[PDB]
Amino acid sequence: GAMAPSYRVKRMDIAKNDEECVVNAANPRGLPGDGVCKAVYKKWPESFKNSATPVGTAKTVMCGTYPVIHAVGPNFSNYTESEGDRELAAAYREVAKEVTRLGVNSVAIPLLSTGVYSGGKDRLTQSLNHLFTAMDSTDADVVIYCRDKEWEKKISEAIQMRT
Ligand SMILES: [Cl-]
Ligand SMILES: [Cl-]
Ligand SMILES: [Cl-]
Repeated sequence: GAMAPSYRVKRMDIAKNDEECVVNAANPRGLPGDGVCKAVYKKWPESFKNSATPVGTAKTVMCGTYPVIHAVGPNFSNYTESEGDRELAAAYREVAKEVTRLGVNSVAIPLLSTGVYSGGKDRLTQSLNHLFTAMDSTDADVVIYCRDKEWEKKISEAIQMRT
């Protein structure tokens, strides 16, 4: 476990993370994809061997000894708001199980379903709150990765408001 488990946010490419494992914002088919998924494919391509897994699940594949947790959020283009919200919660719960099983002291994590799976809506708060519900019972240091300057400020504010 971490000595004083924390949340932090950084605005940079998650493929350059300083944590003991990474969460990929994967597609269900284990394809290279776009955005976070394509950065993860370039950095850890070996982790895409048999990485396909259903929506609402996470599947870990090692790249050497470095764990890549492939977490499949719902595409809100296809899911109803109700069923998508349930699957997005479930994906983060499966991430927390994997992080616990691996015994890591730190994890790098993107906001699932906030990019091309957002169905054209701002889901910062929805996705971050499901991240917190799952990860609050874990003792890993959690480092959230984002790319937008305004999102960095809002995630930082949300972390600080609980402390
Ligand atoms: Cl960067
Ligand atoms: Cl996405
Ligand atoms: Cl972002």
